[PDB]
Amino acid sequence: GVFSYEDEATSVIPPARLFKSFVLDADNLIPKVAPQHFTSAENLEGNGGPGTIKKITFAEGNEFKYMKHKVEEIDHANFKYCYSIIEGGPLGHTLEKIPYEIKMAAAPHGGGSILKITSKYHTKGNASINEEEIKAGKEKAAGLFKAVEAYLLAHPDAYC
Repeated sequence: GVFSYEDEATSVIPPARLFKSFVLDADNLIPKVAPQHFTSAENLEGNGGPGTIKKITFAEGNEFKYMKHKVEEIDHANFKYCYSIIEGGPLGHTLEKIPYEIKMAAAPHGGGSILKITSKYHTKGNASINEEEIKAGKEKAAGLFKAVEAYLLAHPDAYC
């Protein structure tokens, strides 16, 4: 069982530069688009290319929250980046995984780019998702992706 949600940003930066930039700022997404919510991200197993698992720590509240991420695939020839949450208390109730898909995307002007952001939410075994995890899911995701957007769009120094 699967649900999905998405958003798309823009930049004066061309795709191949924004590519290589987002790759180096991927673990940096966590504090810069969800600052209060996560507490740390940590490299668990693998060398930082796709395949690599991260151990993730998230907010206090009688018991601090636990997850694991993994980088999943990266391509230049169609300019994509991918990760998923593999494990955690935030999945455990109904979800196998929440994958993410990112595109550095051709703009109608060839000198700039679009930066597309995607998330998808997949159930544990043959189960059904919570409508409460849909409603939380997309809307926490407007929280994430409008801070990806206003991070990108409100970046003042992009002429460099």
